[PDB]
Amino acid sequence: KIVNIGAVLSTRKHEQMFREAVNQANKRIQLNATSVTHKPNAIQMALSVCEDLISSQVYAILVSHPPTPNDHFTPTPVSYTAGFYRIPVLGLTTRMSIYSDKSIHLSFLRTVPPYSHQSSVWFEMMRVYSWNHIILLVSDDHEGRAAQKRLETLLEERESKAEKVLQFDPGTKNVTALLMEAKELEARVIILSASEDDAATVYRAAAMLNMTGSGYVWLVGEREISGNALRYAPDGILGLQLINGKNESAHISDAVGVVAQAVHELLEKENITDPPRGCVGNTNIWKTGPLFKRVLMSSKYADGVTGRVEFNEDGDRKFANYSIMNLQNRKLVQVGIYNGTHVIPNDRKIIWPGGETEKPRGYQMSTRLKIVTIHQEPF
Amino acid sequence: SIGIAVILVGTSDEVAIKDAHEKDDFHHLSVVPRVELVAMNETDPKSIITRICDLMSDRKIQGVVFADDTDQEAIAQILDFISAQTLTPILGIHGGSSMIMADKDESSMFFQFGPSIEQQASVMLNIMEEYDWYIFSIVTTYFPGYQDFVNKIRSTIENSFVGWELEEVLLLDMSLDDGDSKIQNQLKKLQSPIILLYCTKEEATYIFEVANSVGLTGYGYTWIVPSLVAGDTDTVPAEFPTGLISVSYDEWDYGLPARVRDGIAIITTAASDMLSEHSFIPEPKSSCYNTHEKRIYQSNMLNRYLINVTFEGRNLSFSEDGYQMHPKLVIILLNKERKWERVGKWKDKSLQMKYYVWP
Amino acid sequence: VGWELEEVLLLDMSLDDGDSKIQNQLKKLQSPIILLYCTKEEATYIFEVAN
Amino acid sequence: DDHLSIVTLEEAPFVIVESVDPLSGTCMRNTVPCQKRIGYIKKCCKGFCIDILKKISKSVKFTYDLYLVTNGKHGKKINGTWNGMI
Amino acid sequence: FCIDLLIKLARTMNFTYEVHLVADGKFGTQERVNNSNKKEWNGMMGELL
Repeated sequence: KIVNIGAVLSTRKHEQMFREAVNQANKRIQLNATSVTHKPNAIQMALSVCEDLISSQVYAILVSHPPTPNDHFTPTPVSYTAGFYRIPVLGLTTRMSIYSDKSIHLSFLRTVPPYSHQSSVWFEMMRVYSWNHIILLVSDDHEGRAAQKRLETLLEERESKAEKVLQFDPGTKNVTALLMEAKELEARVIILSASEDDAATVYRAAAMLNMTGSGYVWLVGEREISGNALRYAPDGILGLQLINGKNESAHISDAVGVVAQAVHELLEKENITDPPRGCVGNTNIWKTGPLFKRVLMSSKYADGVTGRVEFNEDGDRKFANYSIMNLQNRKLVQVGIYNGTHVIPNDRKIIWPGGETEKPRGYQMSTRLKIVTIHQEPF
Repeated sequence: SIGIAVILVGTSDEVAIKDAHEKDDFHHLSVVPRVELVAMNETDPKSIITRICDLMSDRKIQGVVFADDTDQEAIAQILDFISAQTLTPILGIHGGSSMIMADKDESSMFFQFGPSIEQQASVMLNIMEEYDWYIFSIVTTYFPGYQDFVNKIRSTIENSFVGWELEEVLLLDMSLDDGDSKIQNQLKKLQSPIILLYCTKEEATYIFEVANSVGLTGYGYTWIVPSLVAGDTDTVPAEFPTGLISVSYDEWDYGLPARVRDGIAIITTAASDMLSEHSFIPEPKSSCYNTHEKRIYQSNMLNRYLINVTFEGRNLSFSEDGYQMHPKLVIILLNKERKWERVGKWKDKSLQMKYYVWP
Repeated sequence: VGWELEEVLLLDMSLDDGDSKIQNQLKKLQSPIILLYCTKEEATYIFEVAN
Repeated sequence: DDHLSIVTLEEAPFVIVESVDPLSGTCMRNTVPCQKRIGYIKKCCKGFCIDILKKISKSVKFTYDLYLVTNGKHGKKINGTWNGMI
Repeated sequence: FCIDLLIKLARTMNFTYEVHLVADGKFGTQERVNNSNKKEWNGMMGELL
């Protein structure tokens, strides 16, 4: 038999080494690679996916990062079209929490955690440094709402909550009006859940609002310490960065292996049907697709180029590790190590905002109190 | 004029659909509704992309009304992605496009003729408030809407006059293998007379077979379930308790031409006002090739006119996520046999049911 | 002494396929102590139902 | 967790300890039991505070097991260590 | 009584205070909103919260 594992893989130069992974995948009932480059258009991909399925009848489809830097709508058509037949889709480079739900992407897998899994790092990192009151500066988009959701439900384990959560609007300009409300607030720890563009807008405002000085702690993700945001990001930012999230070559080698390992497990099953021969002439649900997806989550890789590969309940990555940046002298340095369960700080010192070598308390209690009384005669 | 695409998939009375096109009196509004209809079986998603792209390249339609006879959820997602790139509204009045997705793209103008999960959650509080039922128990699985379902319920109890109290909020996980014991233990703590359940159609069978092992199916115990679990009312897994109550869209009294007429009305009324005030006919580039370069124009002027639409005294308004603010909902209760019979309806916070006192 | 009795629940074993009926009226048991008077073999059926 | 130990001490209108009924050998209606260490000797407690304890535990929904203190009385700081009900 | 007690609290626990009388003029109770099935506080209780 022939099993097709073709992918909608941009950067055609990566397809040169993608086939080599398939070549050894058979030796590690045949696996065929029908990778197609991902063209700039989006509507064509919905039409091109059927064409690839017409001539290949792929079992698992994979999608990588296109030359365009949006990385929000480019991988959806592969998920949307393959979800018609419940064909699993592999998120090589997608890091958006929209793909983390099973309502929209019923059959979807990923090899990189979304931006919303940085929340689980923050709780571990803020527990190590003994921070109990935090300010959230989340955005209003779906990516933000998932990041804010995870932190709030994670703090319920300690039976507490963020002191106050702030949501702005994506693509805003005059954000100082909302952020001033957080100045009088007792908590000093600020957590940023903004995009690459939205991080800078808060950063420039915070510079003029004296919030980047001494006594303030900034916790951000990958987006806020990358691109144009880093140009105006104040020093001392303690951010996050995945080790090999953008390494398409690293993530294409292990991704085929998980499907390759599942192929051996796919041989022994019941009621196995080949994927639809033609997209135009087929409209059935292909119940083997859910079966292939269901066993895919339960299958855990023993090794890999980027470590062990195991999937979550929603199909996202699990037990991944992040690298902790630190903006010193307009440059990022590694300060922390993530074990997937704990945070191991590096030997390098931590330069907090304002140059404070000593770790700030992160909470300034206000000794000025507003007191309400009512006119009662003797009292 | 107005470019309207009415698409019917499956077995439907196409003749009655064309009748409402001329019968819709838009003389005062002067919408000039041009309705072009193409009928084809489900076949492929590529057919929908081929049909939409070619038709939008032919007459430059400014709106689409979609009706389907298949219950698959994949249809709804495709047209949502279509609207994002085609920059044209799509209306899933009935079928697989009618069922509501939890999240809708910001750049997409796909709207649905159905109620959100939170919208159904408030209805359960409405129906059981009448009969002095105040003690609940939320039973939820790992389905994506579980958090929204339980947050809306909890957010209505917090500062309500009525003596509403929630006993257990247990959340299950049957993803793990051999989860019979773990599920049985959690379901064993239920004591409340009323239990609110949120799962899939198949997961309800899994829950109900182990709830009967505990015995949570007596006449004194009532279960309130949304439309997602019931799905089609015809199929009963022989494990649903005799007395289950569910809410759903008023599909019995809403026909395909009736939804089509509402589909025509909502698009036509919105497009008339913008031409009166903004005076800009949405005519995006007809070719889908290199759509990114064609994003110079915009089509959000008509987007907020579809949000607020009134027709024949009906507040046919839409939210940002596509669901109806005041949809036609019907309440169904299991009878002596395994059949679903309507008991009442909820509309504009004026819920009324044909059964009083309750047995 | 502050004695109080809650229920004197009497169960039926001779019924055929009445297991669902037996599990119904045993739920109302809420006392910390339930005095069971039955055969050794029937107690295996009763206890597994109570479990 | 719902079962916790509760100290008590005899004060005239608030906690009135009584010997057990010689006939039945166990405590009375409306007079909850309370141990006493002199080996333990069971006794029956009733009073203003016990009635509050019954009404509290019916609403807070917890169980208890009273026992009269013996280290001392309500509480005193002797050599930096408390003694009695405290 | 209460101000003289407040000054003692301010001195002993070392905080500064600004007093303002209740705008509402009420002590505090939970009432009915204008037809929304919700309960809101008023007076000092609704100012503290």
